[PDB]
Amino acid sequence: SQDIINSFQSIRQEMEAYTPKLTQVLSSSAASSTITALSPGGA
Amino acid sequence: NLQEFLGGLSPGVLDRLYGHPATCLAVFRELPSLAKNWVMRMLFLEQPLPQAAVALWVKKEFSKAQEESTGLLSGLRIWHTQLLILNPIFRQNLRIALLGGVPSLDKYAEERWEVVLHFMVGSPSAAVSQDLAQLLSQAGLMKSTEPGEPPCITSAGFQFLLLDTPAQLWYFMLQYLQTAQSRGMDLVEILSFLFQLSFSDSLLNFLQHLREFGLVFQRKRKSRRYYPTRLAINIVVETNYRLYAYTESELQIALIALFSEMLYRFPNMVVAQVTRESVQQAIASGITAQQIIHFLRTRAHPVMLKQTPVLPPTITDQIRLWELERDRLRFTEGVLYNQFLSQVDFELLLAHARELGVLVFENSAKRLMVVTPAGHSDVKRFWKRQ
Repeated sequence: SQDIINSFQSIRQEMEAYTPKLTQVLSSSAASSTITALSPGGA
Repeated sequence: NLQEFLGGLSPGVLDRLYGHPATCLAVFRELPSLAKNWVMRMLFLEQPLPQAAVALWVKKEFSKAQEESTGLLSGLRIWHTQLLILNPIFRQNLRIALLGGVPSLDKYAEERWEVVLHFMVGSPSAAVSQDLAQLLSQAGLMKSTEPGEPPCITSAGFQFLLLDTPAQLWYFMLQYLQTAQSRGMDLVEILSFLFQLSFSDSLLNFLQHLREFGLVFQRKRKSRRYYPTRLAINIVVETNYRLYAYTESELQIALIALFSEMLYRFPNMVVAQVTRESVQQAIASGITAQQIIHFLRTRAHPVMLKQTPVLPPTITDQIRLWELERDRLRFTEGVLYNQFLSQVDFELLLAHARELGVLVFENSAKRLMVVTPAGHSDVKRFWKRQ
């Protein structure tokens, strides 16, 4: 029971710096490769 | 319609039309069913996907809705071929809309818009503003044909009264925008101002025209900023032909009297009746029965908007069946020619008759060919000169 008390600690400090929206939500490279994933020739 | 107007437009103004909160959200809000999905799919893309992909993203069933969507979606010039990457002016400003980059307001709007509609009826409390009378007559719903102490109301003005309250305003701005190119300002800044109102120096003069119909509220005689109203967002009927109307506004009563007849008038209720001799009194000017049914379905009572289909079906085709008594004996003009013993020449004349688009009726026994008198002056030349 040692990693629960710090992972709950690490997620509390993370929620102060928040909401980037413009470029930090997606990238042009990863979203374009996703088009190949849901194409009829992909997965 | 909105996309009817933007379809007949040059690309030289649509690129400067796309402001960040106003226009890119407005054109995106009117895209039919599936065009809204493709714009959101390639909103975050940068490399153009191949052209054969979007044909295969739909089923074989409902494949006809694919081309009419992209026919509009390329008609407004949102993407192009590029070899379908979107417009860089459109993709940038729409991404701004995804977080990028007081009862006095309402009661003023209804009483200021009602006096605009009272100008189209006979009333001494008319909208006394000479700029609006010349605005309506060039739009084509206030016939004068004289100087005139009153202005008359033509057949198109009768159809304007029974249009919906958002839908009659879009027909009104489209005639404001179509004539403002030579008397007002550029089309770009006035159209993007309406869409920014939906959510220079010459633009203050356009604001004082919206002050007359009621979409802004000044309240202190042309201050710095305005106050938008609820107009700037964009009764029962029985089996025995009676309609009871819980309104008391004098405009809404005379709109019932166009196609009904009054028989009592209490406070807060008016009972009228849809009869044969009163619908045909309205159709004879032309307020035709597809507009009467749409008038009562948008203005219906909450107790009518229940588990039954609204406007119960006995009364919704009896108004249609009373329209078709005018539909008998459709007159049309023509000129005849006959009395030829040649049994090939009436067949020979068919090769010289159909290609102008002037023939009306065809016969096979005696073969009466009838031509309009606008196209009769040249068919008489062919008969005498072989």
